[PDB]
Amino acid sequence: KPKLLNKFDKTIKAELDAAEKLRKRGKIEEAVNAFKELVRKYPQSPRARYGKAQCEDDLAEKRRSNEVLRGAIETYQEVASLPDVPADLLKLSLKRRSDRQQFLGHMRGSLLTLQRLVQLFPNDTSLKNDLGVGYLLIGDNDNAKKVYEEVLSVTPNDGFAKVHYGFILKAQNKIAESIPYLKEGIESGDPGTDDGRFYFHLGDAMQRVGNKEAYKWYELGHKRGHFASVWQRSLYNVNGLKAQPWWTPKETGYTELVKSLERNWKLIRDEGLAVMDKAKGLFLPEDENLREKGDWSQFTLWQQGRRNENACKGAPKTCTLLEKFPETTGCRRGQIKYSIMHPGTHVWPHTGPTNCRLRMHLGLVIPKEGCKIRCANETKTWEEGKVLIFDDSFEHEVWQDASSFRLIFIVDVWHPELTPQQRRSLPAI
Amino acid sequence: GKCKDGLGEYTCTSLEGFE
Ligand SMILES: O=C(O)CCC(=O)C(=O)O
Ligand SMILES: [Fe+3]
Ligand SMILES: [K+]
Ligand code: NA
Repeated sequence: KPKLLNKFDKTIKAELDAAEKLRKRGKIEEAVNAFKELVRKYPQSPRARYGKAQCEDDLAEKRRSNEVLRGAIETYQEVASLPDVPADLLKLSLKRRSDRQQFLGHMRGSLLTLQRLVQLFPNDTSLKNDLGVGYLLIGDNDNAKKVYEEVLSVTPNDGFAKVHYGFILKAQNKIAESIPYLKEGIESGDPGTDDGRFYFHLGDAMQRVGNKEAYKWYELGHKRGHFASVWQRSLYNVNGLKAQPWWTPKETGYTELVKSLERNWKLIRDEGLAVMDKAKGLFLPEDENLREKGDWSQFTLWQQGRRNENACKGAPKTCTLLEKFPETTGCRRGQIKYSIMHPGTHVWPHTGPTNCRLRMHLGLVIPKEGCKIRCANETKTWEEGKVLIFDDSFEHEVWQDASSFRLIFIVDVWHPELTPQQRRSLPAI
Repeated sequence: GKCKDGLGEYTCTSLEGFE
């Protein structure tokens, strides 16, 4: 269906097809030398150059080599420098470049490729949509929002643009504005709209505005396979792990860790209070838009299984104690952090990103009334020197209506059923 | 940005190529 042969390439079509047939059969090494001779004998053939780049792509896949793939990326670009390149071939080659550049983590490089595509094909709406994705991946929501606005100005009912526009609005706390975009986008059925991210935030946005129909979108996200359950809505999951809102120390197996926290809880408290009094700046405000109201800060010692050395200078005894427990210092999908919360604070119902961690809370300073945490349909209270354990991949919520501050210690551990091989291989979150 | 407590980012992992 795609036209990939310019006038000259049609005159060597049998040579080109013979080389491609070698590649489709999996004879990658013979297809590499086939297209190499084609590139040597016809250095201006776009189809021969695309064949070279495609063989390198399969060779990188076969060898799991980033460097080989990097050679493919450059060759994909060489196709676009050749003269008399068909438009279909020009798009395929450069789109695959951005795709492989993202797979390697070269977000700034994919960005340039995507910009060249929009310039070379200013009437392709999908290429503008892909440019917005490149921005969303690098962290540039401002340029991502302008892109989808330009898309919506021309094609206002493009569903892909609507869900991404809605996602950007929600992330910017424009809750009410984002609902009609996330809803119309998902309902459009356009390619790219059936994504758990859009179901997740559409139901959360509706929850924040008191829209009772929020769970209808959680239910449909479960039916479409994006959520393990209507309650447990994490999106970076290992399937099969025991789903349970609340956990007991013995259920987790980390009883040695729980005893150490509950035996030495006062030293952990004291170092926290000491930071509160003489190093307030180490406590950083929560910055994921999880608060309806109030004040909430976190002092993080371990993140992504990495220890912050300067943070541990503020709690050296606590960091010394925790280093004996790799099930938490090595949880690259969790943290170790003090969490302080003051009266007048309500944390929105939310869920964490992954089901691969369990979350421990050690009570350090707990006022006698006004503090409580709900996970799923069960609500509990903290206690000074005791450890609660819950799966934050379930929906959870917190209120702080005391008359003084409430300080706890948050300790994430790998899900107990995760094998050591999985704990080493899972990408960090 | 990183997804520490929620799912607010478009992507929560960092791409590092092949494994
Ligand atoms: O109560 C706190 O300090 C934080 C509550 C929460 O949402 C969590 O620990 O996941
Ligand atoms: Fe939480
Ligand atoms: K503070
Ligand atoms: Na030539």
